[PDB]
Amino acid sequence: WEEESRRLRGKDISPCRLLFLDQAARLDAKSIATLFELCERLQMQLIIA
Amino acid sequence: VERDEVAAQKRELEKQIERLSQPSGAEDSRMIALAERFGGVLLSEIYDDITIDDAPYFSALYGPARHGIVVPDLSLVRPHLETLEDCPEDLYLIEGDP
Amino acid sequence: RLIEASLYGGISSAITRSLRDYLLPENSGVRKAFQDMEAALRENRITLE
Repeated sequence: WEEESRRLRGKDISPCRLLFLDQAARLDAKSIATLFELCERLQMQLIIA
Repeated sequence: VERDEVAAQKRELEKQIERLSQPSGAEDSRMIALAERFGGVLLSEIYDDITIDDAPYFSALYGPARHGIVVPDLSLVRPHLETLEDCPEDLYLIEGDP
Repeated sequence: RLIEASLYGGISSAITRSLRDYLLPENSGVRKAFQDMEAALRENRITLE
């Protein structure tokens, strides 16, 4: 979606990135760590509960 | 002979009706394809709801580019331009916010 | 769909099948072609009856 749209947007505009998860306890410590790794690498926000 | 003449007429009519059919403008082909090859929205679609009274002026102004495609960047179409051998022999591209 | 799939993500969910929905565009060309076939068949049926 971003690859498509950034062409059709102001060249200095970077849309926000935010995701969700319910019952986040299905994650464990390593799960959390790696997800945060990749999330930061992609400059994205989490709402994981 | 008369029947064959009428058949030719009907064939022309059907082909042209198709030419006016979908989805906006003439057809879904290379021109609509550029809407995803790049952000090439069709000019005619960009004025889809043109009033019938301005539509003649719009058409005359846009000239053959009437069927042109608006693309905020046409330096950006450059990398893919070499791909377009299967394209209408002569293809319009425009710069601006569709 | 992005929203709900993230909310209920993971492999063991409808997400893994509705991928073909969420990832892919709906093609009007095939829709139109099928309608044209339908018209042809209708005319054939009328003639045959």
